[PDB]
Formats: sequence, structure tokens, C-alpha cells
Amino acid sequence: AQAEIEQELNSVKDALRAQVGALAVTGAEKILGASIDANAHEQLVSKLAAE
Amino acid sequence: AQAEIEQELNSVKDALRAQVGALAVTGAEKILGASIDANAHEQLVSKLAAE
Amino acid sequence: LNPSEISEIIKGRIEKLDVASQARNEGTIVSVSDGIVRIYGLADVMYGEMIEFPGGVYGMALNLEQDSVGAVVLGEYQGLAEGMNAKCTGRILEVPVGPELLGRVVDALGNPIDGKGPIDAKATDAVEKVAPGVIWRKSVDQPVQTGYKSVDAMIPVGRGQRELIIGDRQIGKTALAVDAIINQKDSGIKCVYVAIGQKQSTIANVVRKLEENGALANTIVVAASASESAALQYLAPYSGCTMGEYFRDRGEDALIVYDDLSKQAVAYRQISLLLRRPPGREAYPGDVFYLHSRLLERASRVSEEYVEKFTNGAVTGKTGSLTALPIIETQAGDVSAFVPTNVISITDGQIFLESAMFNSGIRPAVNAGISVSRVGGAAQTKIIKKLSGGIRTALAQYRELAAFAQFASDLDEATRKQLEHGQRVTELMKQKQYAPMSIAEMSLSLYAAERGFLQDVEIAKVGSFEQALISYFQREHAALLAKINEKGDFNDEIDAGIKAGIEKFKATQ
Amino acid sequence: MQQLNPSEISEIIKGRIEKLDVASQARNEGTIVSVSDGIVRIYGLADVMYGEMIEFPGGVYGMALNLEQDSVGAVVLGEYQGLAEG
Amino acid sequence: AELTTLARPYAKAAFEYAQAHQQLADWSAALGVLAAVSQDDTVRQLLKEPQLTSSAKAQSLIDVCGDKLNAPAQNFVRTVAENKRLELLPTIAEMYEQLKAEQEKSVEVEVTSAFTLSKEQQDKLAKALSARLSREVRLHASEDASLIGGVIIRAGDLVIDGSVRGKLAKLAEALKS
Amino acid sequence: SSGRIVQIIGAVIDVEFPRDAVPSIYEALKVQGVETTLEVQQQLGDGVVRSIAMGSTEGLKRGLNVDSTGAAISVPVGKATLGRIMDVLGNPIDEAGPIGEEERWGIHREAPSYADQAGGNELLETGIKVIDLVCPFAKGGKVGLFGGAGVGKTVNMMELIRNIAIEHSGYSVFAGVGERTREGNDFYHEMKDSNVLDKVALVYGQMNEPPGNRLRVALTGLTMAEKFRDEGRDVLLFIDNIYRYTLAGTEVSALLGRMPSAVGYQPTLAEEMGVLQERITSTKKGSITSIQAVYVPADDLTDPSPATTFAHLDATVVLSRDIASLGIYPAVDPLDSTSRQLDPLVIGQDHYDTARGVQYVLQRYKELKDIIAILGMDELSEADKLLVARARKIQRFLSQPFFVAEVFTGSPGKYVSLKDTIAGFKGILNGDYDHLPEQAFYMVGGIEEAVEKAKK
Amino acid sequence: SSGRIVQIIGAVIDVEFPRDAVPSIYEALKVQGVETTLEVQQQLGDGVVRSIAMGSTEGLKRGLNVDSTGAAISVPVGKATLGRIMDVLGNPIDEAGPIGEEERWGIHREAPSYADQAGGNELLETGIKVIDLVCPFAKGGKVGLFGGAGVGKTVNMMELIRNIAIEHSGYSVFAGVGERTREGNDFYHEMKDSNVLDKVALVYGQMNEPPGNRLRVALTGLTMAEKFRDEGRDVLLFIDNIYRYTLAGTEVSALLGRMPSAVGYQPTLAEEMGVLQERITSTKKGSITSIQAVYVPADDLTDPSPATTFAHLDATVVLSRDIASLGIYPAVDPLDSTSRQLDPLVIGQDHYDTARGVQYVLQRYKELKDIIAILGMDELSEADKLLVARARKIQRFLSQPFFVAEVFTGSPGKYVSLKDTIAGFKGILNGDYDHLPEQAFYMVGGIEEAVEKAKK
Ligand SMILES: Nc1ncnc2c1ncn2[C@@H]1O[C@H](COP(=O)(O)OP(=O)(O)OP(=O)(O)O)[C@@H](O)[C@H]1O
Ligand SMILES: Nc1ncnc2c1ncn2[C@@H]1O[C@H](COP(=O)(O)OP(=O)(O)O)[C@@H](O)[C@H]1O
Ligand SMILES: Nc1ncnc2c1ncn2[C@@H]1O[C@H](COP(=O)(O)OP(=O)(O)O)[C@@H](O)[C@H]1O
Ligand SMILES: [Mg+2]
Ligand SMILES: [Mg+2]
Ligand SMILES: [Mg+2]
Repeated sequence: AQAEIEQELNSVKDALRAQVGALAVTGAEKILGASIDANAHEQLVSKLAAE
Repeated sequence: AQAEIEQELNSVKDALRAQVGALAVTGAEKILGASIDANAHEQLVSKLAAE
Repeated sequence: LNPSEISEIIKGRIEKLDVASQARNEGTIVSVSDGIVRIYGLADVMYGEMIEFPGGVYGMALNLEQDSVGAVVLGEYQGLAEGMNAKCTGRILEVPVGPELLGRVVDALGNPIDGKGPIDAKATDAVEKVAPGVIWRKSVDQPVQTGYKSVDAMIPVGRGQRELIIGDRQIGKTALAVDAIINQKDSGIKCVYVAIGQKQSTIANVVRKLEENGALANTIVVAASASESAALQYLAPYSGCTMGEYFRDRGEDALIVYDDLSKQAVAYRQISLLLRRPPGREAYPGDVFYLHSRLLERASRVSEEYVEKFTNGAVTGKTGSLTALPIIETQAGDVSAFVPTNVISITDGQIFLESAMFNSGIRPAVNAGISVSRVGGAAQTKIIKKLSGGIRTALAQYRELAAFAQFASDLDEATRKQLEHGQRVTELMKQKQYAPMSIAEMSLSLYAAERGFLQDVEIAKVGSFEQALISYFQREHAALLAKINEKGDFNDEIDAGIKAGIEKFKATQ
Repeated sequence: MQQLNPSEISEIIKGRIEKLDVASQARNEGTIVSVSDGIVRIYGLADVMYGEMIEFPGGVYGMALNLEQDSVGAVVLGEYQGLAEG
Repeated sequence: AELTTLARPYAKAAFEYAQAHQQLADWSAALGVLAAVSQDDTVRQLLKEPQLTSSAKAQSLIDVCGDKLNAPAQNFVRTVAENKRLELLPTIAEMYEQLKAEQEKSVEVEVTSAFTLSKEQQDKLAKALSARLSREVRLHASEDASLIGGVIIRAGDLVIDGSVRGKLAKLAEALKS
Repeated sequence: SSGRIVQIIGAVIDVEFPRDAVPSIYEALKVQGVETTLEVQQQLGDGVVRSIAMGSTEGLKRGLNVDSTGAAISVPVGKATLGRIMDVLGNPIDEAGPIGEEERWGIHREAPSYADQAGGNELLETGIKVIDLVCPFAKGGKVGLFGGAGVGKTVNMMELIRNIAIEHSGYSVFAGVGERTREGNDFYHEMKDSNVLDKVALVYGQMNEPPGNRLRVALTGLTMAEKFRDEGRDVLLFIDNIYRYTLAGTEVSALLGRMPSAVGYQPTLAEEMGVLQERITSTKKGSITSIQAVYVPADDLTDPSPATTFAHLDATVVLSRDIASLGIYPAVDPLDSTSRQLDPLVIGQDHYDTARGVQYVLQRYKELKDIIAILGMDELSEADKLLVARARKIQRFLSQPFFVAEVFTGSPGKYVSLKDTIAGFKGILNGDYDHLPEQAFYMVGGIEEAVEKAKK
Repeated sequence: SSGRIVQIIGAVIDVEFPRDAVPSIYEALKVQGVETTLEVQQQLGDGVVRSIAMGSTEGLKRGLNVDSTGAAISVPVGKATLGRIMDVLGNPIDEAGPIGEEERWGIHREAPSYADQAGGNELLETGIKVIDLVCPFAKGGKVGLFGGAGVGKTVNMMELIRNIAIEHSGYSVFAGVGERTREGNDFYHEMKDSNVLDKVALVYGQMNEPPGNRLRVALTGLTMAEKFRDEGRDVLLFIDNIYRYTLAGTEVSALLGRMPSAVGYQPTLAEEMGVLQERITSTKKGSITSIQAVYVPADDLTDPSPATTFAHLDATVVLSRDIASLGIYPAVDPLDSTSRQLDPLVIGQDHYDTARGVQYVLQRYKELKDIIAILGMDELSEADKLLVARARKIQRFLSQPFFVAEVFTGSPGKYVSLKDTIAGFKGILNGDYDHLPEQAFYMVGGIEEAVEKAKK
């Protein structure tokens, strides 16, 4: 009884978290797909060349 | 307990619906490796409308 | 359903992202067939190393040919395709370990499948390891009570011993091992149950029975069901062994059950034939002996010096152990098969279950003539060691005598005495499922038989006499049972105490 | 398609680049290609007869039993562990 | 058995001979011509016929290559045909180039970025890779719009990914796991 | 894009596609000039895929164009499938027109998770004495009828379909995997004339069919049962012969380039069985009660296919040829047959002790068989003589005339309740019928009819 | 020079070396960086050698450099090996530091020539009734303890070590081949507590170790025994399981590219066994007395491995599962067991007649055993009834409690002498004990104690 309630409750948090994570990744792709241009590559290719 | 879960679920659902924008811009900022605010707040208000 | 908590949980993964560059070794998928993937280009891949595929799918490198790498998928393979990139992680197969796994159901890789949340373990360990060498071990001299008088009296199991449970289908092999796990809830021994190639509803019923008997909080359940990849079914016994070894290496005792090593051998035969390795004695790989010998040699007792060296002096003056109860299925009693022959040759003893005895109502169905324990009396408490000496060989001789004297005319007193006693011990060895007996309860039952008190009792009344006697001693003699149950000690005071109680019982009940 | 034959080794192929007809010049002599479990495979000996005796370095002798299209499979009439490729 | 397992004896024999006689560039052209010539739709058919002898298929390929095959290269083709391996000619050239490159302490590095990078950046990546690998590096630069930003370097089996796409993928796996 | 046939060997076909357009495992493909369907089994490399034809390959040739459909074989599911007959690809084969489907589901799916499992123990009465006594069934559980050729499996199942439909009010799904076409016609008309047809979905892939059909028909029927279970219903899933799914896999295994295992079986035998068997289960959403017939090759229960099937079932009913030879039907063997429900905590002590008592008597009678054959019954002890007499009566009382077996002999069928079953065997064990003749127990339903038969 | 690892499949590894620098057959190789050794089994051609790893392959990668050592696996020999525990490569596996070695010998050697063979027949007393009666041993000879799983091979070897090794004044070698790691630890502590360890060289290769180790540990232990023999000493060599050397060859044979023979064994079964067994011999220089335990797969003595082993032994002791299943220990079969020393010209007519007398009585009883079970004892002749009773008593007087078996039996251990054994069996054969009950001979050392047990 009581343990099974917490088993269900945490499964609901994880089912919601799985949707929030997918949306956050999709959102991040669109932000980067507009914020990045030639002024950023000169700060990434140069960064990699030191690594 | 199943009735209480159904009754409380909409209270968190509208809260995560508001947090998606913060999670997306913070995720993009880490990936960019530099501050993104100057190229992200106008993206949040235009892209969050589709989530 | 608390908000903002989920945000900080997600922020903890975003804040800790590996944003820097990494130098990796890589390849390309060439073919995808029956859970087997072939790759070109993995120059630094080690044997048994984990391979990372797109979408978090993982594989393991098993064939390191001169021009190609043969890998097996650790999950569903149907999503993989030709041209996908194969990457290399400089890590051997590892699984989570610790007390956080107790009371949980996990897959062969340690992922939770019970829906009770994440496992906050603080330690991982390699799935494939070599057992501790000769100089680090110690002789077996501590008991492991299964709760069954037929097993605990005639085929004793000691801490660090390996005892095979063998028979045909549907005769109580799982019932014997699950009751042995249930009896450890108060013993201080941690338990591990490994399910290989079983249906998920059978696994769920065993977990429900462990929970119904109060034994689940002391058990780790490792599941590799019938629909899972042959690689996960092949690896599950080694993953469970690694979870049990955590307690052994830290000066603690553990017990592990492999519900079907014959199903692990069938999963390994599949992988090997799909990798095109040449077959042996029954289409099984040449190294099917080494599959089980490498697993079963880890179950052992380690010396105080080994525990002291492993824990860097944090634990001292304590030995550690891992006891194993492997299960094997035979076809119509045929023990000549390649896999049963190999496993019978590795364990420290075996418990043979017979279908003819099971159909005849002897339900624990232990054939005393074929079953044997190589540790013997060293694995028993003082009271059971003295009260059970010679019972196994006496029953073996009674079975022969009963067949030899079956249609012959009336024999001498020596023959009647042996036959009448063997019939009573045969009826006494019968026990019900989910009903274990303590050292004192088994001791009263053994004492009443070997000291001659059952000679006046009818065969059809032996079960009723035992149940009534135990109920009597539990009421009129509770302080004596509590004294016998402290360490299973025996002396003239306890012997006379039991004698006086049994005499008073029969003279008044 | 078909696996590598015993004659398909780089030391032999490199010899045929120099002289196309390098073999058959000494039909009574061959070179050891591989050694395993008392069996020796040799390239050459184009005129060996079935059951004839073969002489190896160190006074060791063998017998020709497999006269295949590309090589000779011979069994050692004593200890084989001293024989080697080449 | 892979074609690399089967072509190894021939490519290693051709390389050891070409190296010993200082003919590495002549055999690279000869094997490049045979590998190219054996892949032609009319020659591929001629090499598949069941009625022709090994010496006939070999002479036919030698007569077609002519000038490009010195006497040693012609002796090699008659050997490849005698063993019935003419289908491996494309693979034989490839292993020959790998032994040659490793001998010549040379490495061909493929490079990909979202959009074009300057000669100053290519020469900065080239000196870094040559200092790390201790070999001469030949950067085959190219572009791939699939990258949101940054660059990926492929020095044979070794890969170095500094792209924004690889970081988005690490986050997607970190959140799903 | 599209590919080209490069090789054809029996039911197996290899197709080459452009490197950027290679189809996925289990993806359905269609040949352009004949519309024959192919299912991709593996990717061989260089853009080549290996597939199994879902029809006849006679008349196909190398170089024909092949179209990739972008998805696995998809079949219609839901209410529109009730009272209709379909093939492996979900096409109607009853001449009644197109199926009024609302949606289609792909035939390949993962089994329900460990957390989705159901713990049901509710007893299901079959009305058959031997089954209700030693093999008690449960709602939402799995049953297997094991037996060699001509021992009673199709008759003993059709009697269960008739008896279980008395209390069950939901839907049923029937999958005919590699068996007689005449029996599919007989069953369809029987239900159509009885007006039972509007609550049953029928799928067929009989012995006349090529290997690809016989290999995937089981998945098509199960996909329809999973739709009804997932809608929250309680459904019955009947599989005409589950061994044919494994056998169709053996015919194709060597053509798929796999090395054979023991007695010529595919190396994937246990995995092919587990991938199908684990989907046939009850969940927290709805329940599937399933009955499957299991063929036993050359009467050998130790054969790899039957041996691998026992672990997937809750109740195992083992039919015997030696028992069928004596005249006893149903020809169930009490000593080899068993159920997970045969527990004191599930069925109560009275049933449990009656069943255990019957098994003890039959086991002791089996031990005396060789002595009785050599020396006769008269040499046994006074105790063994009484036990053998009761064993012979128990063995005959286990027989029962069925309502589907009436055509074979003429006798009317009998339905016996669990209460009447326990009372009859308990009385024979106690000795309440020691005076009645041994032939009075043969073919009589309830125990009171044995008393009336003894009057003649 | 050095080579590179080119391929790894299980325990087998291929290494390439320059064509002018290929390592010899049986040559030892070392992997760079990783702590592993390889043994060349075959030279494959084109500079490649096939080898078996002498350690686990989990860390190994293709392209690791490997160094040729120019010789076979070489182990320490002589006085420095006494009182030490070692692995296959001769490394110390005890915490006692480096071995005080002065010489190293390669593990691969030719057997002594036909002209070097010894001819001694000096009888050796074991203190065990059955063995001293039907299986008399001799100094410098070979003894084999044949038996299946769980019948007493290690226990009888432990009793023989106690009754021979301790009392002996020469050197001993104990080799644990495919033994349980627990048995090796139990034996070490017994030698340590008994102060015997300074006379024994211990070599261990248990079941947890790779196939290359189990394939060569027998050659390591034998190389140490050969050094002592060639010095003119009398040596004892004990081998817990010689079957495991054959099995390691079967496990690796197929990956070495060898086609299987009958019962799946390696084609080289008889030569691999002959190359090892012909070195375990006594010569004109010095002597080796050896006791080997032989595992019998599934108790069938006709299996190719046990069947090929009998011809290499002077004394063959056979342990029976049917005797062990009756509580009788030691579980030795007097009819199948034998020794080359059982000759009146080697021992004496009195001993020989007693042994053949016991065998005659037990052989006749074997045909009557099956008769009595169906038609009863009362139907046999007056001479048969008496003989059957003596046979059942003889069968029990073969039993004896051992000092190493007190943990299993509970009773104390008994040593019996050759004359005591002869006198006891002659008494039962002549009828001097016909009045004693059958149970009085079960587990009682000499004949006197049987007369005393009858009074209890
Ligand atoms: N002591 C007992 N007393 C009575 N019944 C028992 C006893 N032990 C087991 N049984 C019963 O007998 C059956 C044994 O089933 P169990 O699963 O344990 O056997 P198994 O050999 O593991 O079968 P399987 O091959 O399917 O795994 C069950 O119905 C169980 O309840
Ligand atoms: N009373 C009966 N008398 C004769 N045959 C019977 C009887 N009851 C059942 N049968 C047999 O039952 C069989 C049903 O199918 P079966 O042969 O057992 O399975 P399968 O055909 O699927 O392998 C029929 O072939 C029929 O011969
Ligand atoms: N002489 C004996 N006395 C008592 N028990 C014995 C004896 N010989 C064998 N056994 C029993 O068999 C086992 C010992 O035999 P072991 O040496 O381990 O057999 P194996 O041949 O398989 O190595 C123990 O379980 C022991 O009880
Ligand atoms: Mg079980
Ligand atoms: Mg049928
Ligand atoms: Mg041993």
C-alpha cells in the first residue's frame, strides 16, 4: 500500500522529467542554430587548436 | 492517492511549462562555452510559444 | 509532486556537462545480423571492452580478428545500421555495488526495473574478475542453515561452499533455493537471486514470495528474462557474482542463487555459433567448461589477512565469504549431458531431486544415495553434527535393504531393526514449502529418531508426533530451545534436558 | 571467395615478381611453409611421389602424404619441433 | 575472410619489391592503373570468364596496361591471375599505399567544419597535429552544414571532435541516462 | 529509394540498395512486377540486405526492382477485426470485402516491462475432471497442451473453447499457425451457424503456406490480442500450434547463413521462443488468458523445442499415446501434467490433498507394472492389491465424454463441476466405492453416474 | 627480435614476427606493457605464430609489441623448490618472496630411452584393506585412482599421502591440476601443521585459471620431479586430476584449427597423453613413484579419455558410484580393479588365493542380486544362501574409516596391515564368522573389532 504510492509518485516525476529534458534539448538546438555564426568559429577552432 | 495525484498534477505541469525556457537557454549557454543572454532572451519568447 | 526540485535535478546534469574535447579511437558498422555487429577501424579496442553506438546503445568486443571486430549488443540491436559510427571507451564492463542494492530488482547491467527510484550506490566493480589465490583462502568451518532437515542433516552447506541443486523440470529446485534465501533474514548473510532466461511473471512471483516471507529487504534480485539479448543472459551470473563479492571482500557473508546455469550455457552457445566459432560435444563451444568454472571459483571463504589487505586495515580479525547455490536442469534424468557433467565436476557437492520420489509424496525429493557434501561435519553446529552422524549412509543402505527384502520371508532382528528405523527416518525427512525449522526444532526431530523414541510411533503418525513435540517444547521448554539456538552447542546437560522433555511428552500426550 | 592457399605467402609471391618461372627449375627441392602437430607443409617438390621420403635439415625425415595442387603435406618420421618455416 | 586478409600477401609482396628497387612511384602508378583497369566494365567481364586460362587473363591485362607495367609489374599480374585473384586488384593497391605512407612517415587527415576556415587556421591545426603525431600531415579540409558550429578532425582511426553537434549529443545522452 | 534482387534461394532473397537508402531490420519491402512482400532479417554490408518472402518465390528472377515501405508489416486492429478472417499481412480472406479499420499496428513489439506484470491467481473451472483436479487453470494465465501426432490436442482444445466461452463475455483472438485448412473451414462455419462469430478475430497461415507466412502469423494474431488487452479488456488468445512458429524458423535458418545447433535446430531457438512468449501476458491494463497447443516430435518430450517451451507456461497438460491406446480420453497423464495453481494457499487443503492422493496411488501403480507383467497380480501384498484396484478405478474415472467428441462414438457430452470432481476422487481414495466393478467408472462424467452404470 | 599481436580469440593469440626471426615451436613470448606470456603451439607461416596465453586476455589489444625469449617456458628446479607454492611459469604464489634458484629447466623434454627403463618389483604397503588385497603397489611404479564425481579420489589420495609421503625419507612433488582452490589450501595447511612441508614442492593450477595454465602445470611439476630423479634420488609424484590436462587440450583444440575426433575430443588425444605419461617413469639413474587420480566422465569407463589412460598404469584402482550410494567407504570395486604385482611369483600363493577367493565370491553374488529382488531369497540353494551371506559380509569388510575422513564419518581412523587384511578375509571365506551379523563388518578396521561390534 504506502510503498506502492511512492513507487507510482516517483514514476510520474520521471515521466514528466523525460518530456522536460526532450523539450530543453530541442530548445537549445534552436537557440544555438541562431546565436552561432563566423564570429563564433574563430573562438571554437582556435580553442580546439590548443586542446 | 490516485485521485490526489490527478488533482495535484496540473499545478506542476504549468510550472515546468514556465521553466522550459530557462532550461533551454542555460543548456545552450553551456554548449556555447560563453555568455548567451544577449542572443537568447529574444529567442526564448519566440521559441517557447511552440512548447 | 514538488516543482523546482525537478529543475535543480536537471540543472545538476547541465552544470556538470563535459564541454571540453576528448581524444577517442573509432570504427564503422559493416553488418548487423542476430545481435552481432561487425566493425572496421577499432585499432586500440581491448578484448571484452565496451563499445559505444549511437543513441546510448552499448556492445562488447569478443572477436578481434586481423581485419574486423565482432561485437555483441548489450540490449536491443534492431535499431543499429550499416555506416553508423562505433566508438571506444577505455573501461571494462562494470556494474554498481553496495548495500543500496538490497531490496531492489535490477537488470544484468544494474539498472533498476522495480520502479522504486534510483540506486544511490557509491561504488562500481568489473563484471569479469579472477578469484582470490590459494594463500588468501581459509577452510570452511561455519554453517549455512537452509531450514530443511533433510538438507541441513545429510547434505550440509558451509560458508564459502558451492552446492549444486540438480534434477528434472517441475520438482522443487527453485522452491529449495528460495526457502534457503528466506531462512537468512535473521542469519546476518546477504542474499542474491539471479534469474536467467525465465519469464518475467515467474520472476515477479518469486519477488512477491520473498516480500510475503519478509526476506526481500536482505536480497538483491538480478533479472535477465527470456526476451532479453543472449549477451545479457550470458553476463547476468557474473554481474550477480560481482554484487555478492562486495560483501565477501569487506569481511561479510553472502549467498548467491543461479536459478539456471543450463540457460546461461544455451545463451553462450547462441553467441558463439553466431560468431562462427567451431562447435564441440553437443554444438556447445569448446570453453563451456571454463564458462562455469570461472564463475563458480569466486564463491569462497577469504582469510582475515585478505580482508585486512583489501580494506587497508579498516576491517580486522574477520573472514569474508560468498556461498553459491547453482541450479541445473536434466532431460529425463540424463546426467551424461555435456553441461551437467561439467558443473557436477566443479561444485563442492550436489543435491539430486528425483521425480519418482516427488510423485510418491516425498516432497523435498532429495535422493540421499546420490546427493553428497564434500565439506561434511565441518559445515554443521555441534548438536546437528553429533545427532546426524551416519544418517545419509544409513538411509542409502535402507533403500537397498527395502528392495532386497521386499518379497522374502521374515528375517532376523538386525534386519527388522534396520528396516523399521529406515522407514521412520524416511517419513521424518518430509517437509512443507515456506516452513523452515530452527536448529532446536531440527535437533528435537533428529534426537527423537536416533535415540529410539520413534520405535513405538506408527509411520502414518510420525508427522503428527513431530509437529506436536515441537509445539510442546516451544510451550513447556522455551528456555532450552533459546539455549540450543544461541550457537547449536551440545553437552550432557542439554542431552538430559531433551531426554526428560521427550519422555514427559510421550508419557502424557 | 575461397580462403588463402598454402602457396599465397609474401616471400613466395615476391620471388615470382623477379623470375616468373622460379618453381620447376629444381623439381627435387622445396621450402617449408608451415609446421604444426607433426605435419609440415612444403612449397615445391614438384616431382615427389606419393609415399616417398623427404629429407629435412638435421637428419630429420618425413613422408609425402598430401600431394595437393599448390603444396605438399608431409608427416615427420620422428620429432617435428625442430623444423621451421623457410 | 575479409578482402584485406586475402590481399595482404600480394600488397606486402608488391611493396617489399617496389621498396627494395626504389620503384615506389612507378608501382603506385602501375597498381593504380591495374586497380583502375581491372574495375572497368569490359575488363571486369573478361576476368570473370570460365573458358579463359589464368595466363590468358593475365596477358590480356598486361597488353592493356603496356607502358605502365615494367617487367616486374607484368610478372606480378601473371601471379595474381595464376592464383585466380584478379578480383582483388582494387584492394591490392590500397594496402600498398598504407605501407608506403607509414614508411614515408606521412598521414592524410580529413577535416570537417560547418562553413569555411582560413589558411591561418589550417596551418595552426597542421602544426598541432604534426607535433602530436610526429608525422607529416596532409589536411583534406571540407564543410558539412550538419555541424551547428566548430570542427571535426579524423587522423585515420583517431578522431578529435570539437563541434557544437558533439556537445548537443553529450547533453542529450546525459539527460536521457 | 529502390533496390534490385541479387540472389534467390528458396524462401530467402537478397536485395541490393544504394548505400544511403538501406532498409531497416524487419522493414517490409515490395517487388515491383508481382507485388510480393519481403521482410528484412539482416544487413549483410555493401548495401545488401537479406529477406524472407511473405508468399511464393516461383517466377521471381534476379534484377527485378524492389521498393522499401519505410515500416514493418502493419495489420488492422480493434473492433473491425471481429467476425473476419485475415492472412499474415492483415488482408481479408473470407470474401466479405475490406476491413473497416480505424488504425494499423506493426507486428514487431517489445514485451511489457517488469513493472507492468499482473499477480492474478483467480481459478478458472474447465468442466473437465482431470484438468480441474491436477492442472487447475487461472484467469490471465498461460496453458500448454503437449502431445505427439493424433493424441487429442485439437479436440481437447476445442472442448476448452466451448466450455470457457460459458463464463467469459469479452473478445477472443485465434491464430492458426501451420495446421489443417479443413479445420479452419470447419471452425469458421461452426461459429457462423452458432452466432458466436461476431466476438472472435480469426487469423490463418496453414500447412499449405510458404515458410515466411508460417513464421509471422503468430505475431499477427498476437498483435490483435495486444490491442484488446491494452484497451483494458479481458481477452482469450488461442494459438493452433506454437511449435510451427519455431519449425518455420528451422526451415529458413541455414538459408540465413547460421550454423546449426543440436539435432539441426536454429542457434536462436530459445530467443525466438522468448521474444514471442513474453508478449503473451496479462498486465495492469488488461488480461490475456492463453491456450497454446505444443506438438511433440516423434513423441520425444526431451526434444529441444518442447523442452524449451515448458518454462513459458503456468499450466502444463501432457497427453500420452500409451494412455490413448487403452481407450481413455482425454488422454492426459496425471504424473507428468502440472500447474502453478496446485497450491494449498490457492485451491484449499481439500482439493490439494485429493489431487496429491490420486498422484500417490498412480505413482505406486506405475512402479508395480514390470512385476505384474511377469508374475501377475496374485503375487502382490494385501496392501498393494487394494491400492492397484483403486489405481485402476481412478485411472478410469479420469475419462470423460466430450461435447465435441460426440461425432466419433455417439455418446452425449458431460460437464463436471469442481465440487463433483473432488467428491468422486475423495470417495474412491477413502474406499467408499471398493464394491463397484472397474468398468462402471469408464466414460460417465460425475461419480453418481458410476453408481447407476454398475446396476447393468 | 620483437613481434606484434595480430589477433586475439579467447585464450588463443596470434603474433607476427619478421620472417628472418620466427620463434620456435613451444617457444615462450612476452607481451609488452601487459604482464602476460604466450606459448607458441604452431608456426602458421609468413612470420605468424599461433600461441596460447598463460594468463587472461581481457587487457590485450591488437598491435601490442611482443618479445621472443629464444626458449621454451623455463622453471626453477632443485632444493630451492621444497616448502614453496608455485604457478605454471614457476613464479612463487606464496608470500615468502623470491625462490633461491640456481638452475632453470625448460618444461618440454624427450622421454627416457628404451635402454634407460627400470625393472623393480618391491611391494609397497598402503594400510588400506581393499588396495593391499587386490591392488598391491610397488616402489617406482605408476598408480591410478579411477572414479567419477564424488566417489573419493582426493580422499584416497590424501590417505595414501599420509601413509607413504610422511614416513618416506626422499623428496615429494604435489601437483594440483584443475583442482578446487579450497582443496589446495586445505592440503597446504595440513602439510604446514604436520611439519612435512620442508620435503614437498607444491605446484598449483586450479579451475579459476586460463586454459594455457591448466594445459602446462603437469609439465612444471614433472620437470621438478625429473631434476630430483636425475640426481639419483627416489621421488614421490602426486597428481590430483590428470583428466584436466586432456580437457584443457579439448577446450583449445578447435581454436588451434584442429578437426574434432570421437566424443568431441582433440585428434591428438593419444599422443598428447603419451608425450606426458612416458616421462612419469623410474629409470636406471633414480626412481619416481607416482599416484594419479583419474576423473571418469558420467561414470562411463569406456569414454576415450579414461579408456586411453589404463595402458599407462601398473596399478589400476577403480571406485564405484553404486558402492558409494550404499554408504560403504572406501568405495572400491574388487572386480574391476587390478595390479601387475598380483602374481604368486611376486608376492605369494597365500595372498593370491585369498584375493582370487574374494573375487570369486563377489562375482557369483553379482548374478544372484537381480534374482532375489523379483522371486525372493528363499528359492535359492543351501550353498547359494550361505554364499550370498558371506558376499554381503565381505562387501562390508572392505570398508574402513580413514584418518582424513573423520570430518565426514564422525568415527576415528584405522590403519590395517597386509597380514591382518589377509587373515580377516580368509576367516570370512572359510566360515569362521558365519554366526556374526552383517552390520558388524561395516566400518571397523581389522577383524577383531568386527567381533567386538557384534556385541554392541
Ligand atoms: N516442500 C514442498 N511441499 C509441497 N510442495 C512443494 C514443496 N516444494 C515445492 N513444492 C511445489 O512443487 C512445485 C515445484 O515448483 P518449482 O518452481 O519450485 O520447481 P522447479 O524445479 O524450479 O520448476 P521449474 O522447472 O519450472 O523451474 C510447486 O508447485 C511448489 O509449490
Ligand atoms: N476420442 C477420440 N477418438 C479418436 N481420435 C481422437 C479422439 N479424441 C481426440 N482424437 C484425435 O485428436 C487429434 C487432434 O489433433 P492432434 O493430432 O492431437 O494434434 P495435431 O494434429 O495438431 O498434431 C485428432 O487427429 C484425432 O485423431
Ligand atoms: N573414505 C571415505 N570416507 C568417507 N567419505 C568418503 C570417503 N570417500 C569418499 N567419501 C565422500 O565423498 C567425498 C570425498 O570424495 P572426493 O575425494 O571429494 O571425491 P572426488 O573423486 O570427486 O574428488 C566427501 O563428500 C565424502 O563424504
Ligand atoms: Mg524453477
Ligand atoms: Mg491437431
Ligand atoms: Mg581433488
